[PDB]
Amino acid sequence: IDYKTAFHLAPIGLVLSRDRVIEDCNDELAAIFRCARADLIGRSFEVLYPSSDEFERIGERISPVMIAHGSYADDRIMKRAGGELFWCHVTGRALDRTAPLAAGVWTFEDLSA
Amino acid sequence: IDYKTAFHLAPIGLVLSRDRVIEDCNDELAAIFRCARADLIGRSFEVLYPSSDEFERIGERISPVMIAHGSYADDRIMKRAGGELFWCHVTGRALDRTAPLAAGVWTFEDLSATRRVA
Ligand code: NA
Ligand code: NA
Repeated sequence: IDYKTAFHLAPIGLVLSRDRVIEDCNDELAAIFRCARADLIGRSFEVLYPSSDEFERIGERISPVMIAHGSYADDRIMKRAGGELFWCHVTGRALDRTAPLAAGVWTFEDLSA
Repeated sequence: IDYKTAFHLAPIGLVLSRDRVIEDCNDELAAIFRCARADLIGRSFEVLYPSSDEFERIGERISPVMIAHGSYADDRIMKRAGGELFWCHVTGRALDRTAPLAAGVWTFEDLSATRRVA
């Protein structure tokens, strides 16, 4: 199993992000959000939140923690395509902690499942 | 970020496994188990369980669930280098569900830290 196959086979949603936009993701991510990978490539994380306000609020919660610690994890309500709300465990590591919401690796796991 | 860097910088422990042996892993995995990556490469998952019996018991629990569903997730107690026992959330996907404990991708996350609710 090479790194590409690992990324795509992974049992959790994985994202390579830059500036809160999904640059690459796996099928597990697509599945959690009830869409296709193609729906998510080049898409702002905003669309996965219950609202734009939530996307803003949680971004402001992420930044200081990521800067201070170099990693981030939380649980939050997120929104599937079609509107269904669900609890989701999310973890993140920024490429540079002082640029917390820039390039990074992000994980998503459905907690209702 | 290429796929190699994603693997190595991931915020959770990642493992590329074959027959319950760790073929590759990231630094987060090493950190969780309080050792070096070099300590884990070519290492049986067995050493990370509280005991051989646990390794065997959990293997038997993984198998039918992985075979039936093509994925696996649980929480269990694992063992750090030095013997400290801790709770760990683990997920796995086998390359072939009918060979559930052969080649696969596995994740590990330490549940010791208080969960942040955003
Ligand atoms: Na980002
Ligand atoms: Na294996």
